[PDB]
Amino acid sequence: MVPISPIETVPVKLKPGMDGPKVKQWPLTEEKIKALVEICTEMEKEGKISKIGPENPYNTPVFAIKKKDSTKWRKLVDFRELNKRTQDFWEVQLGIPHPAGLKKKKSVTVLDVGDAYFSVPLDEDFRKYTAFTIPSINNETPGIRYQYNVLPQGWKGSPAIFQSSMTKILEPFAAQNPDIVIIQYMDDLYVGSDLEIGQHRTKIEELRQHLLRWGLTTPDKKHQKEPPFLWMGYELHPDKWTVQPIVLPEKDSWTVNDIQKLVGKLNWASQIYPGIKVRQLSKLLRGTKALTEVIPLTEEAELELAENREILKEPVHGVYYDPSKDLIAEIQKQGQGQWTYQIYQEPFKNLKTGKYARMRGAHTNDVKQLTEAVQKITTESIVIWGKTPKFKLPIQKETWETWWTEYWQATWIPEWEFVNTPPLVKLWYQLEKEPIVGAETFYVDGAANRETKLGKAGYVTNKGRQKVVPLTNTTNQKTELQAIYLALQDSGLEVNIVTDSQYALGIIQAQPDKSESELVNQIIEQLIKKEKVYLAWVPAHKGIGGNEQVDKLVSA
Amino acid sequence: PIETVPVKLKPGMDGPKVKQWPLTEEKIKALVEICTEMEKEGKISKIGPENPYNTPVFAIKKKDSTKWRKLVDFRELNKRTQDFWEVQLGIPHPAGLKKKKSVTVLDVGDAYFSVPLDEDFRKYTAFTIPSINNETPGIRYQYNVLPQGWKGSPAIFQSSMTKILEPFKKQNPDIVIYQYMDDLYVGSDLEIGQHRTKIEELRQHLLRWGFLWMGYELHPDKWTVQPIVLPEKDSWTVNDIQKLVGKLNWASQIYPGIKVRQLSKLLRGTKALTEVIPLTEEAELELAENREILKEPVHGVYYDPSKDLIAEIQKQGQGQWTYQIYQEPFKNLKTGKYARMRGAHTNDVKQLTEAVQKITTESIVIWGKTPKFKLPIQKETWETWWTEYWQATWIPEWEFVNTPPLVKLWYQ
Ligand SMILES: Cc1cc(/C=C/C#N)cc(C)c1Oc1nc(NC2CCN(Cc3ccc(S(N)(=O)=O)cc3)CC2)nc2ccsc12
Ligand SMILES: [Mg+2]
Repeated sequence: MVPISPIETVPVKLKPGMDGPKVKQWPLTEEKIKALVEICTEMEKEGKISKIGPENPYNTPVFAIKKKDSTKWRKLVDFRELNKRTQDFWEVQLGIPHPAGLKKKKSVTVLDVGDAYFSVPLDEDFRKYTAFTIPSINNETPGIRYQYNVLPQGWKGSPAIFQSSMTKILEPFAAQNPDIVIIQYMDDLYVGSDLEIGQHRTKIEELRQHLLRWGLTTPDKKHQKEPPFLWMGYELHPDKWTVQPIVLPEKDSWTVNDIQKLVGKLNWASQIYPGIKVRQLSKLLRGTKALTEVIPLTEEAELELAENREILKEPVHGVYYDPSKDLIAEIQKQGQGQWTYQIYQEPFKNLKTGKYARMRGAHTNDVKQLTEAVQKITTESIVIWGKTPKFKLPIQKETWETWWTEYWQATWIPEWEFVNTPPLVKLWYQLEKEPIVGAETFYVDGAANRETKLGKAGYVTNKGRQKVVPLTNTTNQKTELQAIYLALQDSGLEVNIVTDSQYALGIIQAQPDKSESELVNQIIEQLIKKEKVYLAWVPAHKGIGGNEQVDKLVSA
Repeated sequence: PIETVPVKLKPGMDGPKVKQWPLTEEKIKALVEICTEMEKEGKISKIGPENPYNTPVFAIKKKDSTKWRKLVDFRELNKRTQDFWEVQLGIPHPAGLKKKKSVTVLDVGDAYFSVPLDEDFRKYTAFTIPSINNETPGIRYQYNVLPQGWKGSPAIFQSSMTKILEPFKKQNPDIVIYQYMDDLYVGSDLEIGQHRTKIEELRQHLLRWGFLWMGYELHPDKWTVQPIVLPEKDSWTVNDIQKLVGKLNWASQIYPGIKVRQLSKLLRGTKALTEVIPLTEEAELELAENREILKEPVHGVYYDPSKDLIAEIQKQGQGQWTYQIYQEPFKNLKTGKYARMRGAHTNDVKQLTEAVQKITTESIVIWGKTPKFKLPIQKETWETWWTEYWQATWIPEWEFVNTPPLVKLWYQ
């Protein structure tokens, strides 16, 4: 007998105050009981479970299940109640590697560690909570009662404790073999390296020698998968990676969940297929929870889905990461708040792709959206590669300089250069900092009656130009914007405008180029037509001329 | 110091479960080396999957330094840790620190590593060194000793600190020494010349009692509420008068007796914005009376140590930033203005991050606590970048301003 080290046991507790499960065993057929007795008998001789006396007051129901052609019975212990009462664990399997961050590996071996799983002992003081009972034939004897000595499959802590125990086991081997990489994927262990096949195979044999120290035997996975590996929805080829095939289904009738798995396939495909768009398909969902509701595709969603078929016509592949070369991210404006990007090191061979959609808001502009896209790509790139990429953006250096030096908020984009790929992001208007000499001065105001929704909007100017327009079904805020719109409409290319509307200032000072309010959009279109606009604010009802005169005109 | 002080969380509160944010490769490598040697020195230990808690960690470089420093963001654990009435029901904040001519700040956080942490509480200090691209599981640690940046560390260590100082303290009984978290604020009313020696003899005083060579020095003779000033002009345009009346209308929320009636009547009619308006002497008198009102302090402004301090910041352009500290609107306890933020003439966010740290430092000196910031920046931009320019060992709270305040013009 060769002495083997024990696997260090993880201490486990129930949630504070809670006790172990006490669930009654359901009645079974005689044939199922006979099946469960044989299964547990062999499990017992393998050390997985152990018979217990009648003092244990806990119980978890056990079942017997079959399969179609598999003509045997399966054991199943339903630990749902115990899982509700078990402490939380550090789930160390949260995020997976992204293939675009992986580096080429000449050779990769697959090891089966499924039987090493049962060498992981369960905390002695917790075993009592895993008790279960095989009912007896005809209920004429006491049921056979067992408890687990190993990590039960289906128990809350089993995946985290298993992977943590293997990682601790493998830690010295990985650290003293820096020229190999090891990761664990369910019952599979994958070992890659750039060594010639001779030295690689040696490292594998050394790994088996290392795992024997804990009594773990690791044969290579049966029925060797020849490349590519089907892993986490990807195809990992020796020099390329891509998602598994994306197949858009043909349909003349789509309901809201046919589109929601369409959105998921496209969202999945968008990490390598460039230019994928999903807004017009996603907008077709918002306010419904009944998934069988057939919704007609808009003409804009058929167009969008058609364009996605054209990008999905041919498989495309991403390259793996070369740390010796630069990391570059390039962004394009797509329209309707949508943006796409490619991350690459050499031209025309993308590591990955992606998309960004503008946040929900009343008003927005392209520069703010481009900035948000940059921050998202920055954060994703630090996750995948540990560094910020160099950016190529469709915005002139002079445009960005004007924006951030005048914007009321602090803002920042990391190292980037202009790429001349239309449509270019630009500033569509810029208000003046000082009043314009020789330009007509419009004093604007609007008012609406809260109960009747009747209102007025208008202006008076230093040249005696005047206007008041009556309005129905309106609010104070809308009439204040209307008044500004009228002044812009009726003035020459340069104009000074005086308002008391804090609401209108707050909108315009946010520098929107698009809005969900058609009135704001109309104001934006007027601002684009002007050469110079100075917008000045004054407090209301303080006797300021021009403003006091127009306030009288519009306040009934 | 073998006896650990028992520590608990607030009633009905679990430990922190804060996600670790992504780190660059060079910050990960720095944290690996730092934590490897901390583990060798017994300050931290590896932990298992039965610990589900987490507090974020990153790496910084302190002022004028190139050695990486580990910074733990204990903000969540701090608000979940029991209130600490140390050995007293409290230390009254030294109201004289903000009056000294010179205050040097000394990083004494390394002293915390001499005191072991309550073994039942260690699990709540769990943190994770992440790996790039999730290619290995994060390195999980917990603290065995008082960690830098934790609320309990200065409280539990203070009795040990009171005695380390008091030989120095009775030598120089007019030197005010104040402790906030990992930092010691040593203020002397003597000119810089022998202040540095007095800090250096404290610096060697401590090392004889079991450092970091480093100290940033402040001069709080400055710290007041900046006055509201009005323009002094010989010719006023309609636009000038309009801006003045708007500023005075805003000031009238703060000061009693501000009047704009006579100044408004100068704007009787519908005049071009650029037209010059001669001031009547009624308007001049009214303007003069407002000037006088704005010379006096604001009525009934008092610090209430039970309420939060609020700090607002405005970007004024050209590297200039204005800020106000208050607890109640229009009752400013302190206002200020900054210019020429070092090492960032082309980085708004770096400038804002440095402004936040300097305002927080001022707030520590004056009140002994950090303010809650209202930051003029989008959340996603701030969150992506502020750790890149952070140089302090504490971290305040902040919220984001998404609508442009009209009042930026009035602090202009
Ligand atoms: C090593 C490994 C394997 C898999 C597969 C699971 C399945 N099912 C998944 C991950 C995340 C792995 O983990 C790492 N993988 C890499 N790189 C990869 C390795 C695989 N190749 C593909 C390939 C290579 C060689 C052959 S071959 N010629 O041997 O047949 C066939 C296919 C692409 C890059 N890098 C790292 C770094 C730290 S972990 C880790
Ligand atoms: Mg009005």
